Amino acid sequence: ARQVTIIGAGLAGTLVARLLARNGWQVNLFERRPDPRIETGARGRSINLALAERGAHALRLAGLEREVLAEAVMMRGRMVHVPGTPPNLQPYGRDDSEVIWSINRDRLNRILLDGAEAAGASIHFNLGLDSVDFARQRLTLSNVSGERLEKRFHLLIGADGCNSAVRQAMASVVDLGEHLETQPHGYKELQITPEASAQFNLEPNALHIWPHGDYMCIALPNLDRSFTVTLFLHHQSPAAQPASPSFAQLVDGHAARRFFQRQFPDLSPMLDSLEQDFEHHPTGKLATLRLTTWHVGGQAVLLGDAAHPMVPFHGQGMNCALEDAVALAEHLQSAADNASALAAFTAQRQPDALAIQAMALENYVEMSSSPTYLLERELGQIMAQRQPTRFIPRYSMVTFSRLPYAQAMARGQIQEQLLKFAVANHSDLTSINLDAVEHEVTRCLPPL
Ligand SMILES: Cc1cc2nc3c(=O)[nH]c(=O)nc-3n(C[C@H](O)[C@H](O)[C@H](O)COP(=O)(O)OP(=O)(O)OC[C@H]3O[C@@H](n4cnc5c(N)ncnc54)[C@H](O)[C@@H]3O)c2cc1C
Ligand SMILES: Cc1cc2oc(=O)n(CCC(=O)O)c2cc1Cl
Ligand SMILES: [Cl-]
Repeated sequence: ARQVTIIGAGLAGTLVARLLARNGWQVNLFERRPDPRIETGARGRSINLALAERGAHALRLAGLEREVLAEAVMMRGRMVHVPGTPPNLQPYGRDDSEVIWSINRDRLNRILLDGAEAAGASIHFNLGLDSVDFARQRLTLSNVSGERLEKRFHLLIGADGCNSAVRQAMASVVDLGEHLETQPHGYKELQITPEASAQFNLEPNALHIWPHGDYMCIALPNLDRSFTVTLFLHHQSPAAQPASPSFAQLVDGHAARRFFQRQFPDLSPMLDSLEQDFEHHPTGKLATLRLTTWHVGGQAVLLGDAAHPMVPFHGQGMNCALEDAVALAEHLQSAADNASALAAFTAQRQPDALAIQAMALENYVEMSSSPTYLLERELGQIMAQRQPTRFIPRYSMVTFSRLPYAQAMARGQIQEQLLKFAVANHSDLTSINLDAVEHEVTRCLPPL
């Protein structure tokens, strides 16, 4: 049996552990944190994520989708909250088969850990990777106290997240060609209780947005009707706009309350613990990191956030990481050798990771925001009705299909240009030649 060591019992690492172990690989998975399945007297994490077709299909192949979906809340569409305007649901898809799912992060991780162990993987917690000696095929791990443990390895999978220690170790033997693009927004997680969401009639089966241009809030529902709210706001005010809101200006919880009361007046009343959440929850960092190299020969490979940190504005990081896990297990299982598998995995996935990194950055303006937009949207709707196998909105290709991300981006660009051009020099739809637009659709977009 082929042997593998995986660092990081997160989402990608645990899924690839199950896929490899059920294929008979001898799998050892090392995780820095304690086992979340061991109940303690500490409060659980209320962090949630959007699960879409890419992630769901990966779980489906693993035999875990039904268990995960049992505690997921359907989000049928986007509920936009702008003061004055009553909220009205904007469906994401054609019917309830085209929805996204809000799931608790910790619950997803527990289901994945049980799945990896059921398939035969051995999981070792409270062990953080510190260093790798590639030439001697050994690695060093340690607990929080620095007590060290050395292990021999044969194949190393870095599934250890955006600040990957495997990635840092690879940088000692290969030039990874790393390009970091910092994101100016930080984020803060806040809570809406079940009592508060019910009192204010907040729709449970939707993804909620409070757009505000350079900043915004989103809220994803939980099974118990609580919601996890995330504020996206610049860490610092840029030199050009010193008066612009930023985390730097919010010196404490009371300042955060005044800011919410002024900028998000319909949201502030639902945030009962705003002051405490603001002071006790750390402000998170966002970034895009692009690597030219994801592997060291046949010895080590990165996947998920370890390989391609992205901004979260499309809710695709976990979805992409699970898709990566399926691809890596498929390549490893059937390749001539590990070196061939890692090179083929990297060549296949890199263009797709670049595409979702670009589309995630673009989705910020789509969420945080015109008569031109409405006309383009209406025209796009007619084209989708006339040609459902050719004109598929980019959001649907990314979220409800398994089309390679690079193809979703390429077709999305064709559609965006087609609409932009067709609406240019037009006041309304009545002056637009729909057949000429449809001719462009049949000419430029092959049926899927
Ligand atoms: C604000 C925000 C919202 C998001 N919302 C969504 C969403 O709605 N939908 C979506 O698809 N994605 C979302 N994402 C992205 C998603 O959280 C990540 O893309 C995803 O968790 C990556 O999975 P992963 O397994 O690669 O890494 P992780 O899930 O981060 O797992 C890495 C694991 O490695 C462990 N580890 C780290 N360092 C070491 C070490 N040295 N040794 C051993 N173990 C180590 C960690 O403890 C962890 O268990 C969001 C991200 C952010 C920041
Ligand atoms: C954390 C997060 C998760 C998400 O899941 C998604 O599908 N989106 C896009 C929603 C839309 O454009 O309406 C999304 C955005 C964020 Cl910031
Ligand atoms: Cl994301």
